[PDB]
Amino acid sequence: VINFQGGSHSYRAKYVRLSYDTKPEIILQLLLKEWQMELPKLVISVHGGMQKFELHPRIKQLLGKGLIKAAVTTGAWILTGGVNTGVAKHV
Amino acid sequence: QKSWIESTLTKRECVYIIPSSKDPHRCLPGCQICQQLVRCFCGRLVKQHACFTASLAMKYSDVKLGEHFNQAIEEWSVEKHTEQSPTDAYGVINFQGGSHSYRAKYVRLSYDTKPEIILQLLLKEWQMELPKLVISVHGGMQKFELHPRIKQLLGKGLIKAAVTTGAWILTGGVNTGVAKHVGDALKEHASRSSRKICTIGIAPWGVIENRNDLVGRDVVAPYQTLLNPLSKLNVLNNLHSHFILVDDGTVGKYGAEVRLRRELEKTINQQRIHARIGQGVPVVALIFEGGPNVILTVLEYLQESPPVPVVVCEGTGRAADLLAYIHKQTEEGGNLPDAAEPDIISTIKKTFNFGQSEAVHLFQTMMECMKKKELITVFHIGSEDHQDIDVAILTALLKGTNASAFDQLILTLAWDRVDIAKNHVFVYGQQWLVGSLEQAMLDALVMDRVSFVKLLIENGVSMHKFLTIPRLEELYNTKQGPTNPMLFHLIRDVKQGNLPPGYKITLIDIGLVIEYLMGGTYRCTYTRKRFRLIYNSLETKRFPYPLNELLIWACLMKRQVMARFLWQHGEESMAKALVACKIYRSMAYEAKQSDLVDDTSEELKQYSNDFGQLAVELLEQSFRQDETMAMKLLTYELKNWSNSTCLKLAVSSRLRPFVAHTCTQMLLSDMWMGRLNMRKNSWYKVILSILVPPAILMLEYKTKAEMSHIPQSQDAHQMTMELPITRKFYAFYHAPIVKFWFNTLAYLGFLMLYTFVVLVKMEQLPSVQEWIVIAYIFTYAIEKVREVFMSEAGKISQKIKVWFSDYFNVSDTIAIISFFVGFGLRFGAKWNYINAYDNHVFVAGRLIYCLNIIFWYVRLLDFLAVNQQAGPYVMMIGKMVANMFYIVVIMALVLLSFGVPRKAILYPHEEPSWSLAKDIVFHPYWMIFGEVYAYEIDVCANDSTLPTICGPGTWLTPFLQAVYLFVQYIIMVNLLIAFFNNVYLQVKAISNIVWKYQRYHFIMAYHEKPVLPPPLIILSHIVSLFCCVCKGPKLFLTEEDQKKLHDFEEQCVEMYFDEKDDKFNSGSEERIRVTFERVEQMSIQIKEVGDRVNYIKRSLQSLDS
Amino acid sequence: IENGVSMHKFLTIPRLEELYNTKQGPTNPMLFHLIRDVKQGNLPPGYKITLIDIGLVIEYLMGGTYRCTYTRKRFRLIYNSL
Amino acid sequence: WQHGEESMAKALVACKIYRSMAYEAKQSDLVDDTSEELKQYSNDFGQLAVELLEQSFRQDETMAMKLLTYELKNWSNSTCLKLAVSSRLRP
Ligand SMILES: CCCCCCCC/C=C/CCCCCCCC(=O)O[C@@H](COC(=O)CCCCCCCCCCCCCCC)COP(=O)([O-])OCC[N+](C)(C)C
Ligand SMILES: CCCCCCCC/C=C/CCCCCCCC(=O)O[C@@H](COC(=O)CCCCCCCCCCCCCCC)COP(=O)([O-])OCC[N+](C)(C)C
Ligand SMILES: CCCCCCCC/C=C/CCCCCCCC(=O)O[C@@H](COC(=O)CCCCCCCCCCCCCCC)COP(=O)([O-])OCC[N+](C)(C)C
Ligand SMILES: CCCCCCCC/C=C/CCCCCCCC(=O)O[C@@H](COC(=O)CCCCCCCCCCCCCCC)COP(=O)([O-])OCC[N+](C)(C)C
Ligand SMILES: CCCCCCCC/C=C\CCCCCCCC(=O)O[C@@H](COC(=O)CCCCCCCCCCCCCCC)COP(=O)([O-])OCC[N+](C)(C)C
Ligand SMILES: CCCCCCCC/C=C\CCCCCCCC(=O)O[C@@H](COC(=O)CCCCCCCCCCCCCCC)COP(=O)([O-])OCC[N+](C)(C)C
Ligand SMILES: CCCCCCCC/C=C\CCCCCCCC(=O)O[C@@H](COC(=O)CCCCCCCCCCCCCCC)COP(=O)([O-])OCC[N+](C)(C)C
Ligand SMILES: CCCCCCCC/C=C\CCCCCCCC(=O)O[C@@H](COC(=O)CCCCCCCCCCCCCCC)COP(=O)([O-])OCC[N+](C)(C)C
Ligand SMILES: CCCCCCCC/C=C\CCCCCCCC(=O)O[C@@H](COC(=O)CCCCCCCCCCCCCCC)COP(=O)([O-])OCC[N+](C)(C)C
Ligand SMILES: CCCCCCCC/C=C\CCCCCCCC(=O)O[C@@H](COC(=O)CCCCCCCCCCCCCCC)COP(=O)([O-])OCC[N+](C)(C)C
Ligand SMILES: C[C@@H]1CC[C@@]2(OC1)O[C@H]1C[C@H]3[C@@H]4CC=C5C[C@@H](OCCC(CO)CO)CC[C@]5(C)[C@H]4CC[C@]3(C)[C@H]1[C@@H]2C
Ligand SMILES: CC(C)CCC[C@@H](C)[C@H]1CC[C@H]2[C@@H]3CC=C4C[C@@H](O)CC[C@]4(C)[C@H]3CC[C@]12C
Repeated sequence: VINFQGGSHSYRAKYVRLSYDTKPEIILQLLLKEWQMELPKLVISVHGGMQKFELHPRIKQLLGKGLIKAAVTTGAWILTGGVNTGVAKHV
Repeated sequence: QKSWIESTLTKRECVYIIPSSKDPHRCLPGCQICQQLVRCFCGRLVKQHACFTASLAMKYSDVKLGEHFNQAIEEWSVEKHTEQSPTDAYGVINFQGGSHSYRAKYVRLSYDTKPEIILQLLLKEWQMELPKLVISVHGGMQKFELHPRIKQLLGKGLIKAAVTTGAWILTGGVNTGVAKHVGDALKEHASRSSRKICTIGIAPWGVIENRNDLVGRDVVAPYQTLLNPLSKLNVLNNLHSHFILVDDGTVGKYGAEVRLRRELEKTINQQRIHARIGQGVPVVALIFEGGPNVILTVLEYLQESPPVPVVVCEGTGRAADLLAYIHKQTEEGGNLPDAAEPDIISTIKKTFNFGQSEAVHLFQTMMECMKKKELITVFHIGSEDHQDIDVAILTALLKGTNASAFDQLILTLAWDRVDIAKNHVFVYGQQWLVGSLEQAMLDALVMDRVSFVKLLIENGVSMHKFLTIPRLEELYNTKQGPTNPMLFHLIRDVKQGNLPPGYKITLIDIGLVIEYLMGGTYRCTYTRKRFRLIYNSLETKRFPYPLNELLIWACLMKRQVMARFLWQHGEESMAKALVACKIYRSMAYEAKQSDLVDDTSEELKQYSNDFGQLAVELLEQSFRQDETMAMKLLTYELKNWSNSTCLKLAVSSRLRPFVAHTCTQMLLSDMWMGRLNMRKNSWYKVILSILVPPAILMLEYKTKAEMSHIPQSQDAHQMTMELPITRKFYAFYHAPIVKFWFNTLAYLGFLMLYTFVVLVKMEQLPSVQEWIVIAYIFTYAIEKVREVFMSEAGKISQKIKVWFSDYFNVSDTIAIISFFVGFGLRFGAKWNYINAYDNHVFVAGRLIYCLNIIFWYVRLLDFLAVNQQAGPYVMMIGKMVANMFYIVVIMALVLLSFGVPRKAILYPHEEPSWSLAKDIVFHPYWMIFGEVYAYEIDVCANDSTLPTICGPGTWLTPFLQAVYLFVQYIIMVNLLIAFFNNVYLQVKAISNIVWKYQRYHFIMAYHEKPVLPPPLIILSHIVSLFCCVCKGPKLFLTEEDQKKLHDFEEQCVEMYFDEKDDKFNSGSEERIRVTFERVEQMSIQIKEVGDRVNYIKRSLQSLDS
Repeated sequence: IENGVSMHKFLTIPRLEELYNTKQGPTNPMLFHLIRDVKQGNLPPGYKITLIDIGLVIEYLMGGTYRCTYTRKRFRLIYNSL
Repeated sequence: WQHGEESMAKALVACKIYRSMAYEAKQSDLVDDTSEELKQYSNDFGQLAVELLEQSFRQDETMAMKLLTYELKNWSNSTCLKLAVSSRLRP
């Protein structure tokens, strides 16, 4: 479990470090039973470019409210890239 | 001289007199009109001098016989020919305005004054604080009035950047143009920045009206605001708070203070902005609607060590607007497009007719300026261009020095301007050094800058890597912020009293204070062996939980806002809130128990009662989420807080709202049960099973999983691993509910016997009852001794002072001591054998028994106070006896006001006797309870039972008693009814809480007690001494249940802060006020879109062309 | 005042006498019943109120040992001089 | 009253002037009693003094007590407390 140094939030996670050869069954199992996650009603896989400096103020507000609203209401897994640059940075 | 000024500062008097133009104005006789006219090259005429070198010289001619050889006319320089002399004008002017007598501090100095001297006057004499900024405004004079919006913005922004950065707005002083607009700006935003902005106008002693009035050493000198109907002269302006009235010559000559202003624009630059900050005090220049010589002055700034930058205010005027367009239309740092001189010089021409001779000479003063665009700033009014000049001014000193962001940040830190750091210093692309934000954090923590500690964490500063031993030592050893001066009085009281002069505080000395303020068995991380070793030797010097070491720091240094910040950060929130409540509560007690000018205890107890409420509000949050885990949150060992417990910390601070909270009261209810389910059992069956032992094996116990939230003993937890028969008895007899009813039946059986012994004849030797009775009280006393030893804090005196504070435990000692006096006299006494009670040792022994028993009935109220309904009435009785005291003292005085006249009138022939102290108090007291003594009233009546008391004056007594009872019964008894009715609800509310609070000490005392009541307890005592020379409750979690609990703690703190804002934001007071503020902003915009469309409908007939 | 009128230069004796001796605004009709009760009861028809007569009223309404600026010796002299 | 100095002093004088003006209005024959008007006027300045005392006391306690006992020197060498006791201004 990593831990982030931010204002009053020790934000946690669950890193795994697996080989890319892992059977795809094994992955979903880890996600569901070990990490004790509920199967989502939706998966929003975000694909974009990296180091994309900052979006315009309004367009960041809208993609910041809408992705959250369709993920909080449909219990969704937003699959991402992770790197703090571009997509994962804006997510 | 009684003024630092007079010894130091001076004036200038034009000792030497010279001709004017040499033309006597008209009017043929020339010798005397030469006296009438001739303005000295000083500028005042010969007679206006009055100088002593020139006072007894006009008789002959004056100074300088004859023509004086035209060469030597060109020789008056004030230096040789004008004398420095003691000041004559320093004081406090006063302005005549609406309800504001606006004051100032004029000085009147010579322009030769050393620049050191000036800054000294400003700081020590005028008692001004060194500024964090200097906004030197340079503009043109008599600039009529700015447009309404542009005056609003330069009137809010200059005030906002001066009230927030504690700045000195250096000005000109003359009420025309710059100082005129500065002053009006002050008046439009005064009384919020009144005693925060210090505006020093540096004016000459030349162009100055009521000049002769300002003269007067050390005066409250008057001054006007009626602008002299004819004059080109200038009046000082209303709102300038200080004045530097330079003098070289006379009227006119408005160019001798310019150099002195420059000095003060320099001497402030060499001072350090703060004791911790190495940067010098900044200096900025603000140009609005300037002049011809402004652009000259602008040039000087951007060519000095260092370049004082410039913030120009376009859209106001001529020079600004000129300077606006030119540097705007410039190359990135240089020349222009295909020669722009045609428009520029034409543009320069219309403002100021120069005309290619020197309209080019401007282009040079106008080139090096725009070539230094990086140091020049411009506020484009009407284009939201950095959100009034406060951003722009302050920004100007951060962008224009090619400076490190370390220095740019620290300046914001001395300014307390987080927005300018978060929007212009922590902007994308910024690249910081290894530990530069750390040094900013260390400065923010010491300077008590919570809003930067937030920011520096939010960006990237980890308090785990940051916080070390030698650093966290510094943070205690600072004087550069809000300090607790009592932390030295505490560190003194623990280190034997001796504090050497240096005495750099050590963390070990802080650990000793935290042990003393937290009391009991508390052992801090700093006093341990594992820390005293690493410490004296000097990751290991980094603390594992840094935000728990700083929460204590912020509290010991009395920094609540930092404490109420660092508390949200980290884990163990409810624990830290109850520690802090305890630290401030003990800090408060030791403040009241000490001599000091500022009591600082109503401040600390409020600080304590602020964290105490945070703990209760998190308990109510955890309880509303899950009840079983919330009770676990009260009893888990903390392991960073001396193996203590959140409940134990609340009981340590008498934080009754937490112990009286339904969660604790429900855990307390479950520890009372033990392994027994008293939801599917009844008290009949518990009593029955005490008297019928095999009925223990027919009642319902509780599973191990209904006992997980309950703190247990080890042996009790070792019998949750298996229920067998012998286990089922160990579960019954060790329950606190059973130990209670097993003691009540022995105690009720005890009184039944001791009532019997006291009502029945007491023979020579004690009866079997009285032996059973002595045995109880003897062993009952052994138990109380054992309660005191096995209690708490190892200091024998503390255990003593705690146990003697409860009401009934004082009664128990009198009751126990009195009984064995009476037994000693009863049993130790020679029986007479004729008739008992001829031996007075024996009588005295019995009468102590007959009185000692009153202690033992009243002790039943301690057993009856176990009920939820009864117990608050029992505590209530005593709170009312204390509150009715003074009514009853009045009732005792009305009593003696009656009994003494009565006994005196009815018994006149009495010698002194102790019966006179009974008879003045006896009958008048029994009158309060309805005994009127009807046939003793009017002792001369025929129905009288005191017919021999009839005599002179006895007819007075029935009148006296009529008044007496009216006062006692009709006024005083009913006043006491009225007392009780109107105090009932609030004593009943207190007594319910004190009842719920003392239910901890009671229930937790019945975990430690032996199993056998005080007759048979001696077995349990002996067995506990055998296993003492031959061999409390804790909450056991497995490591996964500790995980699930720390999650539950975190999750409930989040819901607390989330739901607190969701309620604040969703309130009508908050929805009216943000609606209020939006309708303002809209209305502004609607009368601007309404303006633009008015600039569109004009563009229907123009496009029509 | 906000513009420039200084009440120090404005307010003088013969002027501040006028301000008591006006009927061109809201008046206290009892100020004559008070100035009567201190000046023995006799008010001639004109009777232009004097500040010394006002000082006597302020002493009577404030009670005790109160001595106003108008009843002092230093004012009864400058006053009757002007 | 807002103009000038010695505010709390002048508020307690005025309370005393109106209170005595009110008593001499009730102790006299007249069509308009003009005493409920004057006593209200008195009790209006009396409240100004209390509200300035509460303002001085919340700022500094030691100097606020000094504000009760300094000789006034424009008010017959009197004292702001003595003027309040003179008007039975109990608050
Ligand atoms: C929280 C817990 C707190 C605990 C608090 C406990 C505090 C306990 C406090 C105790 C105080 C005790 C005071 C007793 C007073 C005795 C005086 C007396 O009776 O004198 C008489 C008997 O004189 C004798 O010598 C009698 C000897 C035989 C009887 C034994 C006495 C037992 C004492 C009990 C031991 C108690 C055991 C205590 C166990 C705890 C003298 O009178 P006389 O004989 O008629 O005349 C003699 C005159 N002549 C000589 C001229 C003939
Ligand atoms: C266990 C025995 C219980 C028996 C009752 C014994 C009394 C129980 C009393 C409880 C609380 C009240 C205060 C304690 C009393 C002690 C003296 C005292 O305080 O004097 C006070 C002055 O009082 C005087 O100067 C007058 C005393 C005259 C005595 C007359 C006695 C006869 C009548 C009456 C006798 C009949 C009994 C009346 C019962 C209703 C000073 O008090 P204070 O400084 O203003 O402090 C008040 C509280 N405070 C600290 C929060 C501010
Ligand atoms: C917090 C509570 C604490 C208490 C506070 C109040 C203090 C209370 C203090 C009261 C003073 C009493 C002093 C007694 C005087 C000496 C008595 C004596 O010598 O013998 C008498 C004692 O025997 C008795 O029977 C009388 C005992 C007094 C009973 C008191 C009841 C009234 C309570 C009053 C309450 C209101 C108090 C009002 C305020 C002052 C017997 O009779 P005698 O004739 O006197 O002497 C023998 C002669 N003979 C055999 C011929 C008969
Ligand atoms: C509502 C009903 C009332 C009607 C209204 C009219 C009033 C009627 C009254 C009238 C007064 C006149 C009566 C005196 C009779 C003759 C003398 C005589 O016998 O004296 C007797 C007593 O009495 C006295 O010694 C004097 C009593 C005076 C007080 C009476 C009350 C005053 C009014 C109200 C005061 C309230 C407060 C005032 C403020 C409001 C003597 O007799 P003895 O006492 O039995 O003793 C004799 C034996 N020995 C010789 C051994 C001692
Ligand atoms: C330390 C903890 C103690 C706990 C209790 C354990 C110990 C208790 C056990 C035993 C102790 C008793 C020993 C008795 C010895 C004989 C006495 C004797 O000679 O005669 C007496 C008999 O006895 C009684 O009448 C009882 C006396 C005590 C009163 C009530 C006890 C109830 C409490 C305890 C038990 C219930 C508990 C209730 C709980 C809710 C009286 O005889 P009589 O017939 O009246 O005399 C005729 C009168 N005549 C001469 C005028 C004609
Ligand atoms: C200054 C005096 C000494 C100090 C006392 C200080 C108090 C110390 C405390 C306690 C005293 C110890 C217990 C009682 C002692 C009895 C003694 C006695 O004479 O008994 C007599 C009867 O009476 C009994 O036998 C009573 C037995 C019941 C006692 C109650 C406890 C039992 C519970 C168990 C649990 C633990 C119980 C114990 C917990 C402590 C028998 O004696 P005797 O000689 O045959 O006859 C009497 C005399 N005669 C010959 C003249 C007729
Ligand atoms: C640590 C706590 C304090 C303890 C204090 C100390 C306690 C112990 C105190 C005193 C010790 C006992 C003294 C012995 C008696 C001497 C006289 C004598 O022998 O007999 C005489 C007794 O004459 C009397 O007057 C007896 C009165 C005794 C009661 C007084 C004590 C009250 C204690 C207060 C309560 C405290 C309760 C506790 C409060 C917390 C007469 O009897 P005789 O001789 O057999 O025959 C007749 C002869 N003659 C007629 C010629 C005279
Ligand atoms: C051999 C012997 C055979 C058996 C003997 C039998 C002996 C019988 C013994 C006792 C009688 C009482 C029985 C009722 C109990 C009810 C249940 C209970 O616990 O209630 C409460 C009583 O809690 C106490 O602690 C009560 C103590 C009683 C002693 C005081 C006597 C008063 C004497 C003065 C009067 C003078 C007259 C006295 C007579 C002259 C506590 O409950 P609670 O805290 O509310 O918890 C429940 C909360 N809930 C409802 C939310 C779930
Ligand atoms: C013989 C048999 C008689 C009947 C038996 C009766 C047995 C008794 C029955 C019931 C007792 C009630 C239980 C008390 C509960 C605890 C209260 C406590 O701790 O203290 C309370 C006070 O102190 C008291 O209240 C003292 C005890 C009061 C007893 C009343 C005696 C009055 C008689 C005397 C007059 C007699 C006149 C005649 C004189 C001769 C708590 O007070 P507080 O407010 O929390 O804090 C105090 C501080 N403060 C002052 C700042 C507020
Ligand atoms: C309430 C307003 C005022 C109204 C009051 C009305 C005034 C009342 C009217 C009249 C005055 C009182 C006397 C009248 C009765 C005389 C008859 C007489 O002889 O009586 C007795 C004596 O009594 C005296 O000698 C008493 C003398 C004056 C007492 C003091 C004034 C009482 C008034 C207090 C006012 C309190 C005011 C409180 C103020 C709030 C009986 O004497 P004797 O036994 O017959 O003589 C023989 C004796 N020998 C045998 C031993 C020799
Ligand atoms: C403020 C309150 C005013 C009222 C009051 O409290 C204080 O003032 C107290 C003074 C007390 C008297 C002092 C002196 C004695 C002498 C004594 O003489 C022994 C006689 C003999 C035996 O026969 C020796 O052998 C008898 C008692 C007596 C008269 C006192 C009585 C009570 C009095 C009046 C008290 C009363 C309650
Ligand atoms: C003047 C002396 C010598 C005579 C006796 C005084 C009376 C008033 C004494 C004798 C014994 C006393 C009682 C003894 C025990 C208790 C229990 C305690 O928790 C409250 C007070 C109380 C209830 C006492 C009240 C006063 C009392 C009744």
